[PDB]
Amino acid sequence: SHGLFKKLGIPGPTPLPFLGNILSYHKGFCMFDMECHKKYGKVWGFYDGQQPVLAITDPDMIKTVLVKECYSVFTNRRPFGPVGFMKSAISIAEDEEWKRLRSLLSPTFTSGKLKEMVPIIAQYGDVLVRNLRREAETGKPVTLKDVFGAYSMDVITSTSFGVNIDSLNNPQDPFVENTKKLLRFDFLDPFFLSITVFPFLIPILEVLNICVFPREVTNFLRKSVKRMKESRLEDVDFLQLMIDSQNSKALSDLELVAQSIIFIFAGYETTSSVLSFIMYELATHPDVQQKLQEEIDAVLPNKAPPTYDTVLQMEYLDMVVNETLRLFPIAMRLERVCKKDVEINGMFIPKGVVVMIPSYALHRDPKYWTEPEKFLPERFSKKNKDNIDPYIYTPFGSGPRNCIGMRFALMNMKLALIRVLQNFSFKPCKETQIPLKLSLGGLLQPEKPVVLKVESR
Amino acid sequence: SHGLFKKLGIPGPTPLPFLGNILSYHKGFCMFDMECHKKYGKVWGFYDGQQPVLAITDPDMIKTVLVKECYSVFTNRRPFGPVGFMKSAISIAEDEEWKRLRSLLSPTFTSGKLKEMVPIIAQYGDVLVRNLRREAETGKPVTLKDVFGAYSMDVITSTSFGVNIDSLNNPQDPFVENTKKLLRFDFLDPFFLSITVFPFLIPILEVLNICVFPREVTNFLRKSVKRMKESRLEDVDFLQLMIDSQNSKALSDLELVAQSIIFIFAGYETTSSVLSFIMYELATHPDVQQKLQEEIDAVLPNKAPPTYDTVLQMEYLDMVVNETLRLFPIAMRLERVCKKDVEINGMFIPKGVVVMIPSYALHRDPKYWTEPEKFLPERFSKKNKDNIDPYIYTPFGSGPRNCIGMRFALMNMKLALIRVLQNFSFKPCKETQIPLKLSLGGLLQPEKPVVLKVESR
Amino acid sequence: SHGLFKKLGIPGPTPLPFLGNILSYHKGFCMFDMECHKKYGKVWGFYDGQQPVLAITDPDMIKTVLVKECYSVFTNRRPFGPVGFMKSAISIAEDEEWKRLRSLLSPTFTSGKLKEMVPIIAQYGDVLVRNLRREAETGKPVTLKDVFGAYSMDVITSTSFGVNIDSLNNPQDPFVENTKKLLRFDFLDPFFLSITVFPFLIPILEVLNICVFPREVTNFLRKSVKRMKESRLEDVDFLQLMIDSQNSKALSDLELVAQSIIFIFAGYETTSSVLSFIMYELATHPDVQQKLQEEIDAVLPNKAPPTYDTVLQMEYLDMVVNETLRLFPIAMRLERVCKKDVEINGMFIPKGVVVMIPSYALHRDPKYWTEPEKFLPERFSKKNKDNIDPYIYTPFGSGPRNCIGMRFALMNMKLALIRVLQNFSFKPCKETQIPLKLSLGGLLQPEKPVVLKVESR
Amino acid sequence: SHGLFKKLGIPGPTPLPFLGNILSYHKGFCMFDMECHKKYGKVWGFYDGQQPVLAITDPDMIKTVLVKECYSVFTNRRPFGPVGFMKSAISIAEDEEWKRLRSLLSPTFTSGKLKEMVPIIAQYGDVLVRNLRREAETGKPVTLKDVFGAYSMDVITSTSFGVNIDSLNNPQDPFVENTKKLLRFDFLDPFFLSITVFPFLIPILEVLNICVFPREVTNFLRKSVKRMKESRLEDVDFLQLMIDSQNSKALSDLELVAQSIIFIFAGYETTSSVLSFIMYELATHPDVQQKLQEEIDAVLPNKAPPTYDTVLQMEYLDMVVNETLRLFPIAMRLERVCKKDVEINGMFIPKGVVVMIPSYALHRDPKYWTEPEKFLPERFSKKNKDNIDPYIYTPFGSGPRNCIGMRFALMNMKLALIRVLQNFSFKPCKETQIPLKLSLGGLLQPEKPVVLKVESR
Ligand code: HEM
Ligand code: HEM
Ligand code: HEM
Ligand code: HEM
Ligand SMILES: CC(C)(C)OC(=O)NCCSC[C@H](NC1CCCC1)C(=O)NCc1cccnc1
Repeated sequence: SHGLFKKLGIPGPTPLPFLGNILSYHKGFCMFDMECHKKYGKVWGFYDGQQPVLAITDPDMIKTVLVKECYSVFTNRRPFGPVGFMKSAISIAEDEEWKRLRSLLSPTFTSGKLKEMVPIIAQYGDVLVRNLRREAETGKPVTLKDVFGAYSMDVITSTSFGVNIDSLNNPQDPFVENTKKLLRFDFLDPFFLSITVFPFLIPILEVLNICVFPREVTNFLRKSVKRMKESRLEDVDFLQLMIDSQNSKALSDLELVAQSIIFIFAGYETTSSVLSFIMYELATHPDVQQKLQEEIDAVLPNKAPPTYDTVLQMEYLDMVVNETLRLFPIAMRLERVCKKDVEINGMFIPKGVVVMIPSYALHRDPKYWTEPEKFLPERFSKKNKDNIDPYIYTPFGSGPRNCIGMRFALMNMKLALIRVLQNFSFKPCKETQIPLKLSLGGLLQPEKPVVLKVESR
Repeated sequence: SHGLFKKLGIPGPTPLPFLGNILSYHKGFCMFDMECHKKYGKVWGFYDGQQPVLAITDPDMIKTVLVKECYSVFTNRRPFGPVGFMKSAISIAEDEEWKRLRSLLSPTFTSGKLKEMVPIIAQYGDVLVRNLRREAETGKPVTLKDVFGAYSMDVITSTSFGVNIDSLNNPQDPFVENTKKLLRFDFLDPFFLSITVFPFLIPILEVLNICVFPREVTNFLRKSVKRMKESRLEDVDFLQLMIDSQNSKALSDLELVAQSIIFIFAGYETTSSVLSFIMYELATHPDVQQKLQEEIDAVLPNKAPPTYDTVLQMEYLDMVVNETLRLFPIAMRLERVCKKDVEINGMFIPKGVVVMIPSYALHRDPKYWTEPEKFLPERFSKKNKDNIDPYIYTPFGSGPRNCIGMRFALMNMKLALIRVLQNFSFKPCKETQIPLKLSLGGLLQPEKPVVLKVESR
Repeated sequence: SHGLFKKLGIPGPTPLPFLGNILSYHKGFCMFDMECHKKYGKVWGFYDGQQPVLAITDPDMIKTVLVKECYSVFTNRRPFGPVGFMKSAISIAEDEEWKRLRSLLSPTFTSGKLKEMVPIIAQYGDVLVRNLRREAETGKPVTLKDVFGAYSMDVITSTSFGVNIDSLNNPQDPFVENTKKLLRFDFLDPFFLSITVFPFLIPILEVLNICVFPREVTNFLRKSVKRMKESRLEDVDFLQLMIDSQNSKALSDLELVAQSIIFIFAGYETTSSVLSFIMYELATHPDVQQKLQEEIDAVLPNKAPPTYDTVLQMEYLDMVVNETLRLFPIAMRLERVCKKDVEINGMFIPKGVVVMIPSYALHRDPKYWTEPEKFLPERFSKKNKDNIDPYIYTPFGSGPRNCIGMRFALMNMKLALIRVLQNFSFKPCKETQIPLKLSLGGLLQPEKPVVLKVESR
Repeated sequence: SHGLFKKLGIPGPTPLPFLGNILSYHKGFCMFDMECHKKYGKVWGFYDGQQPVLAITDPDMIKTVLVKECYSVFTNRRPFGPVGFMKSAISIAEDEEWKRLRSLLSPTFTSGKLKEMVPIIAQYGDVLVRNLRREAETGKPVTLKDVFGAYSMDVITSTSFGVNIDSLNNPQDPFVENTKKLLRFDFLDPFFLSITVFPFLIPILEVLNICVFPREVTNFLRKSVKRMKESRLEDVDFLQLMIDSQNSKALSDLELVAQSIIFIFAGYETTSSVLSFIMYELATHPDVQQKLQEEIDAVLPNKAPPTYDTVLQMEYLDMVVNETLRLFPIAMRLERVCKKDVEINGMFIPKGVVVMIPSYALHRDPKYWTEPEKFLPERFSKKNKDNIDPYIYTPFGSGPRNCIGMRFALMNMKLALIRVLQNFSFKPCKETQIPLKLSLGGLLQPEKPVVLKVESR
């Protein structure tokens, strides 16, 4: 099985027996990917165990994979481990169950439904401020991922189930506890590496009701939901929206529980981690932070409360957000299984091959980005934003399987940043890691957690 | 997983934990199936481990499965174990590789190509006679499966590769040895039962290059073929026909080796075992045997050599053959995986369910057959043959995945039977098992091997 | 493998393929064991999967197993699953690592060291009272396992590491949280039953650093200990005692962490569950409760604080405790692997066979106990205590591998019961389950949790 | 687990994750071992998967392992795969079953019993001659392993069961066929390498009655023996000797079948392969061959038939044999599992570590052997034989677990060589591989099979 790329005249690094090239993940996906791109060119291959994975960096080729032949050929992502009933979550589901599921949950994420969610996310914007000011009034360096974790959790709890907790001060609410265990997967920790070497063991685990989702969190929420379900039934949030949907092919109950869980998992560490990357960049580029605080005050004078419309109004805000995702695209890669022997843009792809787009590397490619490591929001000026290829810059992926939660993720984050910058300024501490070193692990996240000083305006 | 049939209001026997109903295979597939049909009605379910298997006996419903929605829904059979490169044999291949493969091998089985193969199969008809007469001249009771095994092997060797061995007298020819190990699979022996309980182990075995096809036989033939291939290339048989085919999507070389192997496996014990069932029936119904010997002598007077055309000429011959397959349909069941949630003839079939047609039981069903256990060829008289439902009587299955080798199997067998009955008469011995008890195992085959007395006409 | 007992002329129930007799655990170990004893006699066998397990109820035979040939033949218990570094905990360790470990931890459990621990366990006796009175003053039915759980945890935290938490009011102390997850193992839950059917999977799990001890609790305590270790080093409890021991074959650090963990696991739900069984019995036998409260007040007048010496002073106290363990011997069984072909008291035991003593059943055997189901403490009167066979009554097992923590467990429990009965009386509620039904699961524990009314004296 | 040798300050090559150093077996055990010895010194370690294996080359240390603490510590060899009932063969059995089994089979291999076997092995010496002369009279280059295979098989068949076949001319005798499949194990073929990486899969295989001994050969012999057993019972060979032994702790029947099988496996390819190595050396050192033919003719004039006593009479014969085993010690390594934490000759060996003696390398060590690659029988002259350390030269191992079949193996081989050299001379062909390259695989055997010219004296 290790001769496939050698036969198709595709270049790449040499796979050791059983391991493939996984030993080369010792500097993380990102670094490996950047190195590979440099050595091998526009396309290359490698092996995750016996799994062949082919990399591609041609925007046209990418578009065909992610848009054109999405339905016919490149419809699903790669399996990664045992999942139990979470087999039915949309980000995991495959082919027709997916298309079906994608349909039942899309109206939930309209610009319409989203404009309705704005006042709630706004209320926890406030709760954030109060908590921050408590630390700002006690001149003690702040850990963002905490305060932001607390926030991002606060907004999920309230927008998916309408449970309204100040998780930062109520860390020990059972509803807060279980949900905090739903953290992004380290695909380079002991366990998943083994799965990569012995995927033949995945079935043995499924048959043991072992799941990568801790059996206790899921069981907590399954019943939590079936309570909420039958407390609102009968007597505005994602659950409501999903309960309304199965009031017609219609969403099953366990299906409904599954999605709910994934929304938490999806929004939680991601909204948290991204907000952290942005405060780091703002504090190490004080000019940008000033330019922002002034735009914010112009649209929203007297520290006016942001709205759905005043948010899309702000352009330097969108630029700062976008540039950050360029430097830190927390998905790192996009991936699709090739379900048929196909030929796309002149290249034969055999079946079962996993096709991969190395986002991190591309967002940091000198051939598309002047001074790529530098933090320069002006790349996204309405003057230069046009020059940017949508299939090189893909922080939310692209095509029928792009991030369903993108509009929501972007607003969530911006509503926070405004209210925060309306009130404080963020200054580097001595214990602040400048320049931020990235984790050599399997998540896009800082080597050392970001600590900053905060001051009241 | 064991609640599926209970939910769909389908009846059946209660599955024990992990085993399902496999413990009920202690009297073999056939008996279990007959019992089930009687208890539970027109449709029922059971579990091979965790695998749900639904039985169906409505001819309409059957037709939809085997013909109508063959391509869309019910395209493949159930996996059964580790297969290695034999993954590419047609009877094993799935979906598009299958349709493709089915296409490249069909012209090989035309009435045209078959009429060309007749003189070769005829030559080993002769070799059979000589061997039989040696035993007939030495009044020693004969074991058919041997003499017939020897024959059926002789015809394969010669029709697939043109190697011409008298295997009965050359039992120790390397080409004869390897090929005799390709015997039908006992799906109720220790090994396959475990596979049924731990299908999650199948992948562990594949990854150990362990295959249910002994790694030595296959390796013998792979190279045997790549010799023949390059001895004829360059300087009438199935190999020729397949080599000509890849002289164009065209048949690969290892693909070609795979099919060759399956043709042997397919034709060998089957042509042998069926010919045995027929001699048993003939000898325990001496009237039928006389009626046959007289028809044979009328079409072919002076013991004239049968031809392609004189063979299709013989009608009592076809009746005797057909009735035998009714009583002994060596496939026992037909099976299809349900690849989508579907509804056929008013019944909801969830995905992944294996759908099954219990041939043996149906061929022995009193509601379609008067005195079913009795051996009465007149059921297939051109007068009554019309009254027989093609979707109740299915010894070669039906629809796009029916037995590719049916015409060939039927002629093979008839060419033998004529030449044999032209010369001898077969009389029961005292050591003959009357009435023939069927094996309680996982193959349709006699409990005790068939021994008969043979006399020269 | 399933023919072993059939060959040795030992009776028992018939094992199904792969499962053995595990299907007969549907009414729990206890019931199965009681039934078996009745049907089959003094000795019998059955199969946990392919594992042969032989039961024995002859006190002599038992003594040989648990005492005489302990070292030579019956030294270890049966493996049960993947354990990681907890392979080194004493209750799990085998043979020479065990004997060694047993030696390094025994001085920790002297009558000497124990008399020193009495004032600390006394302080949380007090904390218990206050908490109870809060519920007693608010006439709301009380759940014992909670209040007692809280207590039993309080005493462990303080006696193993000197951390002093009121866990009932501090439920959300990180030290309290992790440790509450160390609960007795349900050997009849989905997971362990599978392990019993596929013990061949245990090694696959070990090789995945999966452990039946949640990898987070253990990792919390490993470092927690290595802090305490290096905070006391340098600047009375089990840790001290173990740190002093490795200040010499001497206790390693990870070895030390392992034992610490097992002491928690051991003492926690056990001290809790037993105290619960006793309050149930006391409240459904009000006479006994009065007789006790009067003995307590005689030794300790003016609600005097109990001491080590006033505790061993109390005889009706010991009787009540003992009788409870008769009815509820929370270990249920004792077990030893037979490491050699041996013959003990006239019976040939082949190697690898697990030998078992069915405590629950024996403690409830009419041939040794008049009215066994009845609760009658007088069985243990210094007059009748003599008539009781130590190898029929074994709540703490017996011999070199008996419960290392017995003296400590007994004092712990009695110190609680005195202080509690000194202050309140416990009366059945309407929601109280009379008579207590036992869990049909794999732990000795009540079907419904015990709720009682509590009143201030 | 990969840090063990690093901790004990033992040197060696760096293990990759999961594989250990197995990738370094690409030039075979022998080469790896020679390289290691050179780099790392007198002792070193490496990992076969996760299995630590420590090498040792100090003769004293070796003696302690193989003799002194054999019983107490280093009693068994390493498991290698699934074995089924062959678990009971002596070379596989462990600890007390071994000691027992070793005792019941030792009297079978006395100098006494051996002197009785000499005339039978002599008769097939003759059959060899006739076959050789047929090739010698038809000047066609000869393949030794064949003719010798044929011989070595002939002598086993006759000495273990008294079945008397000329296997070279009867290649197709069922008794000859099955037994020829019992060939030495390639511990570097796909299968065993996987076992080395996933030893956790060995139990899954055992539970599938899969055995590294083909289930058909063993089943053939099991019944073959139980026939012979009951044909001689009732109405001189190893079977007789074992049947007599169980006529007394006494040999069971399946136990008996197991040993019989191992004797075949043991003697077959080994006697064959060694005889081949010797003819190669003789023909590439024509001087030695002449010196031998003259000694042979002196003890046995007029081509007199060798006897037990005339065989031990011949000293250049013993020298030639011995030197060959120096250059080609077909066991390659000796191995013992360390069953306890021990310290031997100043070195701490933790438990479970496999201890290894690299025979091949040591026999070719310049520090003990002048011109080691050269073939010089005079090393074993009764003058220099004294200077040779028995714990450096170990072709049959040493100590309580040395080759049980050594006396027999040596006589077998010498009886052949005499009768052969009495009649022919062996001259290199052009197609002869000079100098013989060794297989880079996992058996000591020539890269290309040895072909020589043979001439009649
Ligand atoms: C900063 C925040 C986020 C970023 C940068 C991000 C990025 C991504 C990316 C790159 C993908 C894969 C797209 C592809 O495969 O082409 C994805 C998938 C997905 N995201 Fe997000 N995402 C974010 C937040 C969220 C949030 C808040 C939700 C809330 C539900 C969400 C729900 C999903 C779902 C359901 C998928 C898989 C869609 C499918 O398979 O049909 N994401 N995201
Ligand atoms: C007495 C002889 C035979 C009988 C009674 C018989 C019967 C059957 C039956 C019932 C099936 C399954 C049909 C279905 O799934 O609906 C089958 C499949 C098949 N048979 Fe035969 N068969 C015979 C001989 C042969 C021979 C001689 C060949 C020679 C190549 C052959 C080749 C095949 C193949 C390739 C399949 C699977 C077809 C596919 O999956 O595309 N069979 N046979
Ligand atoms: C009500 C409380 C308890 C009861 C009824 C109880 C009973 C038992 C029983 C029956 C055994 C098995 C004995 C055998 O195999 O023969 C045992 C083992 C053991 N118990 Fe307890 N036990 C209790 C509490 C404790 C406590 C508080 C500790 C504190 C450390 C403890 C530590 C242990 C250990 C370490 C073993 C295994 C000993 C060894 O394998 O060397 N137990 N217990
Ligand atoms: C040229 C022929 C042979 C050579 C060079 C040879 C060499 C060896 C070696 C080096 C060992 C391992 C010794 C150790 O572990 O220290 C061994 C083991 C063994 N050999 Fe041989 N051997 C030969 C032939 C035979 C024959 C003909 C038999 C006939 C039965 C035999 C039976 C055994 C047995 C049973 C063992 C394992 C002994 C035990 O584990 O108790 N060997 N041999
Ligand atoms: C439906 C089931 C599972 C209950 O039973 C059967 O499969 N019966 C056997 C006949 S269909 C398929 C059969 N296996 C081939 C695919 C797997 C390996 C070879 C076969 O076709 N083998 C060659 C063959 C056999 C008999 C008739 N024709 C061809």
